[PDB]
Amino acid sequence: HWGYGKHNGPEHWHKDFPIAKGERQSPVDIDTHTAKYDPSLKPLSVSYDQATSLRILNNGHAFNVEFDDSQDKAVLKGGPLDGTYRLIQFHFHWGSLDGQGSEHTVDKKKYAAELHLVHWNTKYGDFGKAVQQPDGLAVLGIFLKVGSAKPGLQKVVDVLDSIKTKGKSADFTNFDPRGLLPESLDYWTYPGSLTTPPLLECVTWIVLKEPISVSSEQVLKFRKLNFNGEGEPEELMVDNWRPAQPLKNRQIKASFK
Repeated sequence: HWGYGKHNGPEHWHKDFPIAKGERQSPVDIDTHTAKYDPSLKPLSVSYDQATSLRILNNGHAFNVEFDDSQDKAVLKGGPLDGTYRLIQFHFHWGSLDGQGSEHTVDKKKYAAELHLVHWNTKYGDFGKAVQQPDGLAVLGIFLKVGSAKPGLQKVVDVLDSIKTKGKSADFTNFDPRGLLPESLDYWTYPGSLTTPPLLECVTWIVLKEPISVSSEQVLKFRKLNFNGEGEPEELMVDNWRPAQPLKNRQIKASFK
């Protein structure tokens, strides 16, 4: 099945998922000089005060922090969006070394990691229905650089030892995703896709300009995770990023001058 190796990685995905060669694939390189300021874009509204995290999962690709999405508890609105989008999960993509790891790039710069907060449009009732719509999902993307520790990340880091291998989960209640956001909510936005199979072209991307800082020790803990299951040959969970895809007939818009 798909993964990140030489034999199953991103250049192979098109054989099982032909939309991989589609018109609105993600990630992309954000050319800061050609993204245009759009004064019609609104500030983003991130309302995570009542978010209810439940569990963390090693799915064999990354780890997912899952939320209770059975009410409007953690919602994204505004920005480029029409209506209300509910938080369902977050996850990261990261590198083997600090010079790579992000999916989006900024003027070809790769960050050490990238966080995706995934939200689905409430007008479609559930996530599985939402991913079938061109405006079904809104993903908030946040870059990670290595420097000072991010205190709000440490609870995640702490728990990773308990989910080392594919298929392991653990209770992860009471985690506050607000502690993962940068100070500014300035963003770029464009229409794209999920960055893992099935690669569905259902996402409004909102990529924050300001990276968060995490420490080398935090990132190093991500790189101790395993893509394999218990008792199988160890293959470190690193380099679980899809490279930038062709922009095609798309515009990237900036919320800021």
